[PDB]
Amino acid sequence: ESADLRALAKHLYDSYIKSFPLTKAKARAILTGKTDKSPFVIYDMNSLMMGEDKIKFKHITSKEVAIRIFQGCQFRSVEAVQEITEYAKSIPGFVNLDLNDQVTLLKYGVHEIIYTMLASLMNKDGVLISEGQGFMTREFLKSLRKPFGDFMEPKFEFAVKFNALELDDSDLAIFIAVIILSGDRPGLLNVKPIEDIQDNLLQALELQLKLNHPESSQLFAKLLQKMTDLRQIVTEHVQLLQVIKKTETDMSLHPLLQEIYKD
Amino acid sequence: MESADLRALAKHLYDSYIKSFPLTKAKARAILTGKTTDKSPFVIYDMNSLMMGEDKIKFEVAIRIFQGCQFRSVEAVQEITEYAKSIPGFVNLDLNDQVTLLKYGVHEIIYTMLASLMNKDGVLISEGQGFMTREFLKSLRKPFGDFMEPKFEFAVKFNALELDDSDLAIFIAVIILSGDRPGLLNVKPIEDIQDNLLQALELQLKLNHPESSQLFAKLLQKMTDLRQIVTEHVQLLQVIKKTETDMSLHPLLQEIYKD
Ligand SMILES: O=C(O)c1ccc(-c2nn(C(=O)c3c(Cl)cccc3C(F)(F)F)c3ccc(Cl)cc23)cc1OCc1ccccc1
Ligand SMILES: O=C(O)c1ccc(-c2nn(C(=O)c3c(Cl)cccc3C(F)(F)F)c3ccc(Cl)cc23)cc1OCc1ccccc1
Repeated sequence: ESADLRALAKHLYDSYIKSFPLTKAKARAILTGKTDKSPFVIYDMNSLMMGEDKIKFKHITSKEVAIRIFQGCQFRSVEAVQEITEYAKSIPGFVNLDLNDQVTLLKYGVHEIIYTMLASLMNKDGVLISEGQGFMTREFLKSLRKPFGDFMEPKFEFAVKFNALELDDSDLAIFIAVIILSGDRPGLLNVKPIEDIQDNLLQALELQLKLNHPESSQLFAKLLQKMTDLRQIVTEHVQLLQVIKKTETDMSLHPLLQEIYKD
Repeated sequence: MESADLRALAKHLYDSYIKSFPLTKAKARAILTGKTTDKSPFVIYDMNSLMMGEDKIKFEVAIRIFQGCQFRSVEAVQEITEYAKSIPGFVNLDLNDQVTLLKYGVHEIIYTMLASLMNKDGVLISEGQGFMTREFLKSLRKPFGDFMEPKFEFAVKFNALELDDSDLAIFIAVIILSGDRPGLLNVKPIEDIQDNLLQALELQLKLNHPESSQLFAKLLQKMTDLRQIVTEHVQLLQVIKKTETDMSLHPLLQEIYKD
Protein backbone atom coordinates (compact mmCIF):
# COMPACT_ATOMS: atom_id res chain seq x y z
CA GLU A 1 0.00 0.00 0.00
CA SER A 2 3.07 2.26 -0.22
CA ALA A 3 1.88 3.57 -3.60
CA ASP A 4 -1.57 4.02 -1.99
CA LEU A 5 -0.24 6.39 0.66
CA ARG A 6 1.63 8.39 -1.98
CA ALA A 7 -1.57 8.55 -4.04
CA LEU A 8 -3.39 9.87 -0.97
CA ALA A 9 -0.61 12.37 -0.25
CA LYS A 10 -0.70 13.65 -3.85
CA HIS A 11 -4.51 13.84 -3.84
CA LEU A 12 -4.53 15.99 -0.69
CA TYR A 13 -1.69 18.22 -1.97
CA ASP A 14 -3.50 18.96 -5.26
CA SER A 15 -6.69 19.83 -3.38
CA TYR A 16 -4.87 21.96 -0.81
CA ILE A 17 -3.31 24.00 -3.64
CA LYS A 18 -6.77 24.65 -5.14
CA SER A 19 -8.49 25.42 -1.84
CA PHE A 20 -6.27 28.05 -0.29
CA PRO A 21 -5.38 31.44 -1.83
CA LEU A 22 -1.78 31.88 -0.64
CA THR A 23 0.36 28.74 -0.33
CA LYS A 24 3.27 28.42 2.08
CA ALA A 25 5.72 28.14 -0.82
CA LYS A 26 4.50 31.43 -2.27
CA ALA A 27 4.30 33.15 1.14
CA ARG A 28 7.94 32.32 1.94
CA ALA A 29 9.13 33.88 -1.33
CA ILE A 30 7.39 37.10 -0.32
CA LEU A 31 8.66 37.08 3.28
CA THR A 32 12.30 36.35 2.37
CA GLY A 33 12.49 38.72 -0.60
CA LYS A 34 13.14 35.97 -3.18
CA THR A 35 9.88 38.13 -8.72
CA ASP A 36 9.40 41.78 -7.63
CA LYS A 37 5.88 42.46 -6.26
CA SER A 38 7.11 44.08 -3.05
CA PRO A 39 4.29 44.17 -0.45
CA PHE A 40 2.93 47.27 1.23
CA VAL A 41 4.25 47.41 4.82
CA ILE A 42 2.00 48.39 7.73
CA TYR A 43 4.25 49.38 10.63
CA ASP A 44 2.31 52.15 12.44
CA MET A 45 -0.90 54.19 12.44
CA ASN A 46 -0.01 56.39 9.44
CA SER A 47 0.97 53.52 7.15
CA LEU A 48 -2.23 51.67 8.11
CA MET A 49 -4.31 54.65 6.95
CA MET A 50 -2.43 54.79 3.63
CA GLY A 51 -2.58 51.01 3.27
CA GLU A 52 -6.36 50.79 3.03
CA ASP A 53 -6.35 53.70 0.55
CA LYS A 54 -3.85 51.77 -1.63
CA ILE A 55 -4.40 48.04 -1.01
CA LYS A 56 -8.06 48.61 -0.08
CA PHE A 57 -7.82 45.98 2.66
CA LYS A 58 -11.26 44.36 3.09
CA HIS A 59 -11.64 45.65 6.69
CA ILE A 60 -13.22 49.11 6.87
CA THR A 61 -16.91 49.42 7.83
CA SER A 62 -15.75 51.50 15.70
CA LYS A 63 -13.19 54.11 14.66
CA GLU A 64 -10.38 52.87 16.92
CA VAL A 65 -7.45 51.21 15.16
CA ALA A 66 -6.87 48.26 17.50
CA ILE A 67 -10.54 47.19 17.23
CA ARG A 68 -10.58 47.56 13.44
CA ILE A 69 -7.54 45.28 13.17
CA PHE A 70 -9.03 42.78 15.65
CA GLN A 71 -12.24 42.65 13.64
CA GLY A 72 -10.10 42.30 10.51
CA CYS A 73 -8.73 39.05 11.91
CA GLN A 74 -12.33 37.88 12.41
CA PHE A 75 -13.39 38.64 8.82
CA ARG A 76 -10.42 36.72 7.41
CA SER A 77 -11.07 33.78 9.76
CA VAL A 78 -14.67 33.45 8.53
CA GLU A 79 -13.27 33.22 4.98
CA ALA A 80 -10.73 30.60 6.09
CA VAL A 81 -13.54 28.50 7.63
CA GLN A 82 -15.23 28.23 4.23
CA GLU A 83 -11.93 27.40 2.51
CA ILE A 84 -11.23 24.67 5.10
CA THR A 85 -14.82 23.38 4.72
CA GLU A 86 -14.30 23.06 0.97
CA TYR A 87 -10.94 21.34 1.45
CA ALA A 88 -12.46 18.79 3.90
CA LYS A 89 -14.77 17.46 1.15
CA SER A 90 -11.71 16.32 -0.81
CA ILE A 91 -10.47 14.10 2.06
CA PRO A 92 -11.33 10.51 0.97
CA GLY A 93 -14.23 9.29 3.11
CA PHE A 94 -15.20 12.65 4.67
CA VAL A 95 -18.37 13.33 2.67
CA ASN A 96 -19.59 9.81 3.35
CA LEU A 97 -19.66 10.43 7.10
CA ASP A 98 -22.93 11.17 8.86
CA LEU A 99 -23.79 14.79 8.10
CA ASN A 100 -23.90 15.83 11.77
CA ASP A 101 -20.39 14.46 12.38
CA GLN A 102 -19.09 16.42 9.38
CA VAL A 103 -20.47 19.62 10.91
CA THR A 104 -19.07 18.68 14.33
CA LEU A 105 -15.59 17.81 13.02
CA LEU A 106 -15.44 21.14 11.15
CA LYS A 107 -16.86 23.10 14.10
CA TYR A 108 -14.13 21.91 16.51
CA GLY A 109 -11.31 21.71 13.96
CA VAL A 110 -11.36 25.08 12.19
CA HIS A 111 -9.68 26.96 15.04
CA GLU A 112 -6.68 24.59 15.19
CA ILE A 113 -6.29 24.67 11.42
CA ILE A 114 -6.45 28.48 11.15
CA TYR A 115 -3.72 28.78 13.80
CA THR A 116 -1.64 26.19 11.94
CA MET A 117 -2.03 27.80 8.55
CA LEU A 118 -1.53 31.30 9.94
CA ALA A 119 2.05 30.21 10.73
CA SER A 120 2.60 29.84 7.00
CA LEU A 121 1.99 33.60 6.62
CA MET A 122 4.25 34.61 9.54
CA ASN A 123 7.88 35.08 10.41
CA LYS A 124 9.39 36.56 13.56
CA ASP A 125 8.89 40.11 12.18
CA GLY A 126 5.28 40.14 10.91
CA VAL A 127 2.45 38.60 8.88
CA LEU A 128 1.28 38.64 5.26
CA ILE A 129 -2.17 40.11 4.54
CA SER A 130 -4.47 40.35 1.50
CA GLU A 131 -3.13 37.25 -0.20
CA GLY A 132 0.42 38.42 0.38
CA GLN A 133 0.11 41.96 -0.96
CA GLY A 134 0.69 43.54 2.45
CA PHE A 135 2.90 42.83 5.44
CA MET A 136 1.92 43.92 8.95
CA THR A 137 4.79 44.08 11.43
CA ARG A 138 4.80 42.08 14.66
CA GLU A 139 5.92 45.13 16.66
CA PHE A 140 2.94 47.13 15.44
CA LEU A 141 0.49 44.31 16.24
CA LYS A 142 2.18 43.54 19.59
CA SER A 143 1.95 47.22 20.56
CA LEU A 144 -1.81 47.56 20.10
CA ARG A 145 -3.43 48.98 23.21
CA LYS A 146 -5.03 47.25 26.25
CA PRO A 147 -5.97 43.57 25.61
CA PHE A 148 -5.44 43.66 21.83
CA GLY A 149 -1.64 43.73 21.93
CA ASP A 150 -1.48 40.59 24.08
CA PHE A 151 -4.13 39.02 21.84
CA MET A 152 -1.89 39.12 18.76
CA GLU A 153 1.52 38.13 20.16
CA PRO A 154 0.69 34.51 21.20
CA LYS A 155 -0.01 33.75 17.53
CA PHE A 156 3.53 34.87 16.60
CA GLU A 157 5.09 32.92 19.49
CA PHE A 158 3.38 29.76 18.26
CA ALA A 159 4.18 30.35 14.58
CA VAL A 160 7.90 30.87 15.20
CA LYS A 161 8.15 27.56 17.05
CA PHE A 162 5.93 25.73 14.54
CA ASN A 163 7.91 27.06 11.58
CA ALA A 164 11.17 25.63 13.00
CA LEU A 165 9.82 22.25 11.81
CA GLU A 166 10.17 23.52 8.20
CA LEU A 167 7.04 21.79 6.89
CA ASP A 168 6.16 22.47 3.25
CA ASP A 169 2.71 22.55 1.62
CA SER A 170 2.66 18.83 0.77
CA ASP A 171 3.41 18.09 4.45
CA LEU A 172 0.74 20.53 5.69
CA ALA A 173 -1.96 19.16 3.37
CA ILE A 174 -1.92 15.80 5.19
CA PHE A 175 -1.40 17.37 8.65
CA ILE A 176 -4.53 19.52 8.27
CA ALA A 177 -6.52 16.46 7.16
CA VAL A 178 -5.35 14.65 10.31
CA ILE A 179 -6.62 17.48 12.53
CA ILE A 180 -10.06 17.47 10.89
CA LEU A 181 -10.52 13.70 11.33
CA SER A 182 -10.18 13.74 15.13
CA GLY A 183 -12.36 11.11 16.73
CA ASP A 184 -12.47 12.76 20.15
CA ARG A 185 -14.57 15.80 19.21
CA PRO A 186 -17.55 16.17 21.59
CA GLY A 187 -20.86 14.95 20.26
CA LEU A 188 -19.65 12.59 17.52
CA LEU A 189 -22.26 9.94 16.70
CA ASN A 190 -20.10 7.40 14.82
CA VAL A 191 -16.46 7.60 15.96
CA LYS A 192 -15.23 4.42 14.26
CA PRO A 193 -15.14 5.56 10.57
CA ILE A 194 -13.51 8.88 11.58
CA GLU A 195 -10.68 7.08 13.37
CA ASP A 196 -10.32 4.69 10.43
CA ILE A 197 -9.80 7.61 8.04
CA GLN A 198 -7.44 9.34 10.45
CA ASP A 199 -5.38 6.14 10.66
CA ASN A 200 -4.96 6.22 6.86
CA LEU A 201 -3.96 9.89 6.98
CA LEU A 202 -1.49 9.25 9.84
CA GLN A 203 0.13 6.48 7.77
CA ALA A 204 0.28 8.87 4.83
CA LEU A 205 1.80 11.66 6.91
CA GLU A 206 4.36 9.29 8.44
CA LEU A 207 5.51 8.12 5.00
CA GLN A 208 5.43 11.67 3.58
CA LEU A 209 7.70 13.01 6.34
CA LYS A 210 10.23 10.18 5.94
CA LEU A 211 10.56 10.75 2.19
CA ASN A 212 10.48 14.56 2.25
CA HIS A 213 12.63 15.07 5.39
CA PRO A 214 14.78 11.92 5.58
CA GLU A 215 17.33 13.72 7.82
CA SER A 216 14.77 15.12 10.33
CA SER A 217 14.77 12.64 13.22
CA GLN A 218 11.35 11.82 14.70
CA LEU A 219 9.70 14.66 12.82
CA PHE A 220 6.44 12.65 12.73
CA ALA A 221 6.42 12.44 16.52
CA LYS A 222 7.44 16.11 16.83
CA LEU A 223 4.53 17.20 14.64
CA LEU A 224 2.06 15.12 16.66
CA GLN A 225 3.39 16.87 19.76
CA LYS A 226 2.41 20.16 18.09
CA MET A 227 -1.20 18.96 17.98
CA THR A 228 -0.82 19.18 21.79
CA ASP A 229 0.21 22.84 21.78
CA LEU A 230 -2.71 23.52 19.42
CA ARG A 231 -5.41 22.26 21.78
CA GLN A 232 -3.89 24.41 24.53
CA ILE A 233 -3.52 27.67 22.60
CA VAL A 234 -7.03 27.34 21.06
CA THR A 235 -8.36 27.05 24.63
CA GLU A 236 -6.38 30.12 25.73
CA HIS A 237 -7.62 31.83 22.56
CA VAL A 238 -11.29 31.34 23.46
CA GLN A 239 -10.71 32.51 27.04
CA LEU A 240 -9.13 35.66 25.58
CA LEU A 241 -12.16 36.38 23.39
CA GLN A 242 -14.49 36.05 26.39
CA VAL A 243 -12.58 38.79 28.24
CA ILE A 244 -12.85 41.13 25.24
CA LYS A 245 -16.63 40.59 25.17
CA LYS A 246 -17.17 41.35 28.88
CA THR A 247 -14.72 44.32 29.03
CA GLU A 248 -15.08 46.18 25.73
CA THR A 249 -18.29 48.16 25.17
CA ASP A 250 -16.95 49.58 21.86
CA MET A 251 -17.57 46.29 19.93
CA SER A 252 -20.74 47.68 18.34
CA LEU A 253 -21.44 45.53 15.30
CA HIS A 254 -24.71 45.45 13.42
CA PRO A 255 -26.62 42.44 14.88
CA LEU A 256 -26.52 40.82 11.44
CA LEU A 257 -22.74 41.20 11.23
CA GLN A 258 -22.55 39.80 14.76
CA GLU A 259 -24.57 36.82 13.51
CA ILE A 260 -22.10 36.18 10.67
CA TYR A 261 -19.26 36.13 13.25
CA LYS A 262 -21.11 34.21 16.01
CA ASP A 263 -18.74 31.21 15.89
CA MET B 1 19.29 4.55 16.56
CA GLU B 2 19.80 0.97 15.29
CA SER B 3 17.45 -1.87 16.22
CA ALA B 4 19.55 -3.89 18.68
CA ASP B 5 20.43 -0.64 20.47
CA LEU B 6 16.75 0.39 20.60
CA ARG B 7 15.76 -3.02 21.97
CA ALA B 8 18.59 -2.76 24.50
CA LEU B 9 17.28 0.62 25.64
CA ALA B 10 13.74 -0.79 25.98
CA LYS B 11 14.99 -3.63 28.22
CA HIS B 12 17.05 -1.18 30.32
CA LEU B 13 14.06 1.07 30.95
CA TYR B 14 11.66 -1.80 31.77
CA ASP B 15 14.20 -3.37 34.16
CA SER B 16 14.62 -0.01 35.93
CA TYR B 17 10.87 0.66 36.03
CA ILE B 18 10.35 -2.70 37.81
CA LYS B 19 13.05 -1.74 40.31
CA SER B 20 11.55 1.75 40.91
CA PHE B 21 7.77 1.23 41.11
CA PRO B 22 6.50 -1.38 43.63
CA LEU B 23 2.98 -1.82 42.25
CA THR B 24 3.14 -2.55 38.50
CA LYS B 25 0.22 -2.60 36.08
CA ALA B 26 0.62 -6.39 35.73
CA LYS B 27 0.17 -6.82 39.49
CA ALA B 28 -2.69 -4.30 39.64
CA ARG B 29 -4.58 -6.08 36.84
CA ALA B 30 -4.21 -9.47 38.57
CA ILE B 31 -5.72 -7.91 41.70
CA LEU B 32 -8.47 -6.09 39.80
CA THR B 33 -9.63 -9.00 37.63
CA GLY B 34 -9.64 -11.37 40.57
CA LYS B 35 -10.39 -15.09 40.51
CA THR B 36 -7.53 -15.28 43.03
CA THR B 37 -8.33 -15.90 46.69
CA ASP B 38 -4.99 -14.61 47.98
CA LYS B 39 -4.85 -11.16 46.32
CA SER B 40 -8.44 -9.98 47.04
CA PRO B 41 -8.81 -6.35 48.16
CA PHE B 42 -11.10 -5.04 50.83
CA VAL B 43 -13.65 -2.81 49.11
CA ILE B 44 -14.39 0.67 50.49
CA TYR B 45 -17.73 1.91 49.17
CA ASP B 46 -19.20 4.05 52.02
CA MET B 47 -18.38 5.63 55.38
CA ASN B 48 -18.86 2.47 57.46
CA SER B 49 -16.65 0.31 55.25
CA LEU B 50 -13.97 3.00 55.39
CA MET B 51 -14.02 2.63 59.20
CA MET B 52 -13.64 -1.15 58.97
CA GLY B 53 -10.99 -0.70 56.26
CA GLU B 54 -8.51 1.02 58.59
CA ASP B 55 -8.95 -1.89 61.01
CA LYS B 56 -8.21 -4.37 58.18
CA ILE B 57 -5.97 -2.76 55.54
CA LYS B 58 -4.40 -0.31 57.97
CA PHE B 59 -4.82 2.19 55.13
CA GLU B 60 -13.67 14.83 58.19
CA VAL B 61 -13.78 11.93 55.74
CA ALA B 62 -13.22 13.91 52.52
CA ILE B 63 -10.14 15.56 54.02
CA ARG B 64 -8.75 12.22 55.23
CA ILE B 65 -9.06 10.82 51.70
CA PHE B 66 -7.56 13.94 50.11
CA GLN B 67 -4.71 13.75 52.63
CA GLY B 68 -4.34 10.08 51.73
CA CYS B 69 -3.76 10.97 48.07
CA GLN B 70 -1.19 13.67 48.89
CA PHE B 71 0.90 11.23 50.94
CA ARG B 72 0.90 8.70 48.07
CA SER B 73 1.61 11.46 45.55
CA VAL B 74 4.73 12.44 47.51
CA GLU B 75 5.83 8.79 47.48
CA ALA B 76 5.08 8.71 43.74
CA VAL B 77 7.28 11.80 43.21
CA GLN B 78 10.06 9.97 45.04
CA GLU B 79 9.63 6.81 42.93
CA ILE B 80 9.50 8.80 39.68
CA THR B 81 12.62 10.77 40.65
CA GLU B 82 14.49 7.50 41.24
CA TYR B 83 13.35 6.15 37.86
CA ALA B 84 14.33 9.37 36.03
CA LYS B 85 17.92 9.03 37.25
CA SER B 86 18.17 5.69 35.41
CA ILE B 87 17.15 7.24 32.06
CA PRO B 88 20.50 7.37 30.16
CA GLY B 89 21.69 10.96 29.93
CA PHE B 90 19.28 12.41 32.48
CA VAL B 91 21.71 12.86 35.37
CA ASN B 92 24.34 14.34 33.00
CA LEU B 93 22.07 17.29 32.12
CA ASP B 94 22.43 20.67 33.80
CA LEU B 95 21.17 20.28 37.36
CA ASN B 96 18.62 23.11 37.06
CA ASP B 97 17.11 21.42 34.01
CA GLN B 98 16.84 18.10 35.90
CA VAL B 99 14.77 19.95 38.52
CA THR B 100 12.66 21.65 35.85
CA LEU B 101 11.96 18.40 33.98
CA LEU B 102 10.83 16.69 37.19
CA LYS B 103 8.75 19.70 38.34
CA TYR B 104 6.58 19.63 35.19
CA GLY B 105 6.82 15.88 34.55
CA VAL B 106 5.77 14.20 37.79
CA HIS B 107 2.09 15.17 37.52
CA GLU B 108 1.62 13.85 33.99
CA ILE B 109 3.30 10.63 35.09
CA ILE B 110 1.23 10.19 38.25
CA TYR B 111 -1.94 10.43 36.15
CA THR B 112 -0.51 8.00 33.60
CA MET B 113 0.41 5.50 36.30
CA LEU B 114 -2.83 6.00 38.26
CA ALA B 115 -4.69 4.57 35.26
CA SER B 116 -2.89 1.27 35.96
CA LEU B 117 -4.60 1.14 39.38
CA MET B 118 -8.08 1.89 37.99
CA ASN B 119 -11.01 0.39 36.18
CA LYS B 120 -14.39 1.92 35.44
CA ASP B 121 -15.59 1.03 38.98
CA GLY B 122 -12.73 2.23 41.23
CA VAL B 123 -9.06 2.35 42.17
CA LEU B 124 -6.61 0.21 44.14
CA ILE B 125 -5.20 1.78 47.31
CA SER B 126 -2.63 0.87 49.94
CA GLU B 127 -0.38 -1.09 47.57
CA GLY B 128 -3.37 -3.03 46.25
CA GLN B 129 -4.81 -4.23 49.60
CA GLY B 130 -7.87 -2.01 49.19
CA PHE B 131 -10.16 -0.83 46.41
CA MET B 132 -12.11 2.42 46.74
CA THR B 133 -15.18 2.72 44.54
CA ARG B 134 -15.53 5.49 41.97
CA GLU B 135 -19.03 6.36 43.22
CA PHE B 136 -17.78 6.79 46.80
CA LEU B 137 -15.00 9.14 45.65
CA LYS B 138 -17.35 10.97 43.29
CA SER B 139 -19.88 11.58 46.07
CA LEU B 140 -17.46 13.30 48.45
CA ARG B 141 -18.70 16.70 49.53
CA LYS B 142 -18.11 20.23 48.14
CA PRO B 143 -15.00 20.46 45.83
CA PHE B 144 -13.50 17.06 46.75
CA GLY B 145 -16.04 14.91 44.87
CA ASP B 146 -15.43 16.58 41.50
CA PHE B 147 -11.70 16.45 42.28
CA MET B 148 -11.46 12.64 41.94
CA GLU B 149 -13.66 11.94 38.89
CA PRO B 150 -11.56 13.43 35.99
CA LYS B 151 -8.81 10.93 36.84
CA PHE B 152 -11.34 8.15 36.13
CA GLU B 153 -12.52 9.73 32.87
CA PHE B 154 -8.94 9.72 31.59
CA ALA B 155 -8.01 6.24 32.88
CA VAL B 156 -10.92 4.59 31.05
CA LYS B 157 -9.74 6.12 27.77
CA PHE B 158 -6.02 5.49 28.41
CA ASN B 159 -6.63 1.87 29.45
CA ALA B 160 -8.39 1.23 26.14
CA LEU B 161 -4.90 1.25 24.55
CA GLU B 162 -4.00 -1.92 26.52
CA LEU B 163 -0.39 -0.89 27.20
CA ASP B 164 1.63 -3.17 29.44
CA ASP B 165 4.47 -2.20 31.83
CA SER B 166 7.26 -2.55 29.26
CA ASP B 167 5.39 -0.03 27.06
CA LEU B 168 4.74 2.39 29.94
CA ALA B 169 8.39 2.36 30.98
CA ILE B 170 9.44 4.07 27.72
CA PHE B 171 6.34 6.29 27.54
CA ILE B 172 7.04 7.67 31.01
CA ALA B 173 10.66 8.34 29.99
CA VAL B 174 9.47 10.26 26.91
CA ILE B 175 7.28 12.49 29.09
CA ILE B 176 10.13 13.35 31.49
CA LEU B 177 12.48 14.31 28.66
CA SER B 178 10.26 17.06 27.22
CA GLY B 179 12.26 19.99 25.81
CA ASP B 180 9.22 22.30 25.89
CA ARG B 181 9.09 22.66 29.67
CA PRO B 182 9.15 26.34 30.72
CA GLY B 183 12.56 27.68 31.77
CA LEU B 184 14.82 24.97 30.33
CA LEU B 185 18.38 26.18 29.79
CA ASN B 186 19.62 23.57 27.24
CA VAL B 187 16.81 22.25 25.06
CA LYS B 188 19.06 20.45 22.56
CA PRO B 189 20.60 17.73 24.82
CA ILE B 190 17.12 16.98 26.19
CA GLU B 191 15.59 16.66 22.72
CA ASP B 192 18.42 14.35 21.61
CA ILE B 193 17.63 12.04 24.52
CA GLN B 194 13.90 12.20 23.79
CA ASP B 195 14.59 11.38 20.11
CA ASN B 196 16.21 8.09 21.12
CA LEU B 197 13.36 7.38 23.54
CA LEU B 198 10.78 8.10 20.84
CA GLN B 199 12.60 5.77 18.43
CA ALA B 200 12.63 3.18 21.22
CA LEU B 201 8.91 3.61 21.93
CA GLU B 202 7.99 3.44 18.24
CA LEU B 203 9.77 0.10 17.77
CA GLN B 204 8.52 -1.27 21.11
CA LEU B 205 4.88 -0.63 20.19
CA LYS B 206 5.30 -2.18 16.74
CA LEU B 207 6.81 -5.40 18.15
CA ASN B 208 4.53 -5.69 21.18
CA HIS B 209 1.26 -4.58 19.52
CA PRO B 210 1.74 -5.53 15.86
CA GLU B 211 -2.00 -5.55 15.14
CA SER B 212 -2.56 -2.15 16.84
CA SER B 213 -2.48 0.27 13.90
CA GLN B 214 -0.85 3.65 14.62
CA LEU B 215 -0.66 2.94 18.35
CA PHE B 216 2.41 5.18 18.49
CA ALA B 217 0.48 8.18 17.17
CA LYS B 218 -2.51 7.41 19.39
CA LEU B 219 -0.28 7.27 22.47
CA LEU B 220 1.41 10.61 21.61
CA GLN B 221 -2.05 12.10 21.21
CA LYS B 222 -2.73 10.97 24.81
CA MET B 223 0.04 13.28 26.05
CA THR B 224 -2.46 15.94 24.91
CA ASP B 225 -5.26 14.80 27.26
CA LEU B 226 -2.61 14.67 30.03
CA ARG B 227 -1.52 18.29 29.58
CA GLN B 228 -5.15 19.40 29.82
CA ILE B 229 -6.05 17.39 32.90
CA VAL B 230 -2.94 18.54 34.79
CA THR B 231 -4.18 22.08 34.14
CA GLU B 232 -7.68 21.34 35.45
CA HIS B 233 -6.06 19.68 38.49
CA VAL B 234 -3.99 22.69 39.57
CA GLN B 235 -7.00 24.96 38.97
CA LEU B 236 -9.01 22.73 41.32
CA LEU B 237 -6.25 22.57 43.93
CA GLN B 238 -6.10 26.38 43.96
CA VAL B 239 -9.81 26.58 44.84
CA ILE B 240 -9.34 24.04 47.65
CA LYS B 241 -6.52 26.21 49.04
CA LYS B 242 -8.78 29.29 49.26
CA THR B 243 -11.51 27.34 51.06
CA GLU B 244 -9.62 24.83 53.21
CA THR B 245 -7.01 26.08 55.66
CA ASP B 246 -7.63 22.87 57.61
CA MET B 247 -5.12 21.23 55.28
CA SER B 248 -1.56 21.99 54.16
CA LEU B 249 0.60 20.50 51.41
CA HIS B 250 3.76 18.42 51.76
CA PRO B 251 6.76 20.74 51.12
CA LEU B 252 7.68 18.61 48.09
CA LEU B 253 4.29 19.16 46.45
CA GLN B 254 4.39 22.79 47.57
CA GLU B 255 7.57 23.43 45.57
CA ILE B 256 6.26 21.50 42.54
CA TYR B 257 3.21 23.76 42.34
CA LYS B 258 5.06 27.08 42.83
CA ASP B 259 4.39 28.78 39.45
O1 LIG C 1 -5.17 34.85 5.71
C1 LIG C 1 -5.28 33.99 6.61
O2 LIG C 1 -5.21 32.75 6.42
C2 LIG C 1 -5.42 34.45 8.03
C3 LIG C 1 -6.06 33.61 8.93
C4 LIG C 1 -6.20 33.97 10.25
C5 LIG C 1 -5.72 35.19 10.72
C6 LIG C 1 -5.80 35.52 12.15
N1 LIG C 1 -6.74 34.97 12.91
N2 LIG C 1 -6.52 35.40 14.20
C7 LIG C 1 -7.33 35.00 15.26
O3 LIG C 1 -7.33 35.62 16.30
C8 LIG C 1 -8.14 33.75 15.06
C9 LIG C 1 -7.47 32.53 14.92
CL1 LIG C 1 -5.73 32.46 15.00
C10 LIG C 1 -8.16 31.34 14.76
C11 LIG C 1 -9.53 31.37 14.69
C12 LIG C 1 -10.22 32.57 14.80
C13 LIG C 1 -9.54 33.76 15.03
C14 LIG C 1 -10.31 35.05 15.10
F1 LIG C 1 -10.36 35.53 16.33
F2 LIG C 1 -9.79 36.02 14.34
F3 LIG C 1 -11.58 34.91 14.75
C15 LIG C 1 -5.39 36.22 14.27
C16 LIG C 1 -4.76 36.87 15.34
C17 LIG C 1 -3.62 37.58 15.07
C18 LIG C 1 -3.14 37.66 13.76
CL2 LIG C 1 -1.69 38.59 13.46
C19 LIG C 1 -3.76 37.05 12.69
C20 LIG C 1 -4.91 36.29 12.96
C21 LIG C 1 -5.05 36.03 9.84
C22 LIG C 1 -4.90 35.67 8.50
O4 LIG C 1 -4.25 36.50 7.62
C23 LIG C 1 -3.36 37.50 8.14
C24 LIG C 1 -4.12 38.70 8.64
C25 LIG C 1 -3.65 39.43 9.72
C26 LIG C 1 -4.36 40.53 10.20
C27 LIG C 1 -5.55 40.89 9.61
C28 LIG C 1 -6.03 40.16 8.55
C29 LIG C 1 -5.32 39.07 8.06
O1 LIG D 1 -0.61 4.87 44.71
C1 LIG D 1 -0.41 5.80 43.89
O2 LIG D 1 0.55 5.85 43.08
C2 LIG D 1 -1.36 6.95 43.86
C3 LIG D 1 -0.91 8.16 43.34
C4 LIG D 1 -1.73 9.26 43.29
C5 LIG D 1 -3.03 9.20 43.78
C6 LIG D 1 -3.92 10.36 43.67
N1 LIG D 1 -3.44 11.59 43.67
N2 LIG D 1 -4.51 12.46 43.51
C7 LIG D 1 -4.31 13.86 43.48
O3 LIG D 1 -5.28 14.57 43.60
C8 LIG D 1 -2.93 14.40 43.25
C9 LIG D 1 -2.28 14.08 42.06
CL1 LIG D 1 -3.05 13.06 40.87
C10 LIG D 1 -1.01 14.55 41.79
C11 LIG D 1 -0.37 15.35 42.71
C12 LIG D 1 -1.00 15.69 43.89
C13 LIG D 1 -2.27 15.21 44.19
C14 LIG D 1 -2.89 15.65 45.49
F1 LIG D 1 -4.01 16.33 45.34
F2 LIG D 1 -3.13 14.64 46.32
F3 LIG D 1 -2.09 16.43 46.20
C15 LIG D 1 -5.70 11.74 43.37
C16 LIG D 1 -7.03 12.12 43.17
C17 LIG D 1 -7.98 11.12 43.06
C18 LIG D 1 -7.61 9.78 43.17
CL2 LIG D 1 -8.83 8.54 43.04
C19 LIG D 1 -6.30 9.38 43.37
C20 LIG D 1 -5.33 10.39 43.47
C21 LIG D 1 -3.51 7.99 44.28
C22 LIG D 1 -2.69 6.88 44.32
O4 LIG D 1 -3.13 5.68 44.85
C23 LIG D 1 -4.55 5.47 44.99
C24 LIG D 1 -5.09 6.09 46.25
C25 LIG D 1 -6.34 6.69 46.27
C26 LIG D 1 -6.84 7.25 47.43
C27 LIG D 1 -6.09 7.23 48.59
C28 LIG D 1 -4.85 6.63 48.59
C29 LIG D 1 -4.35 6.06 47.43
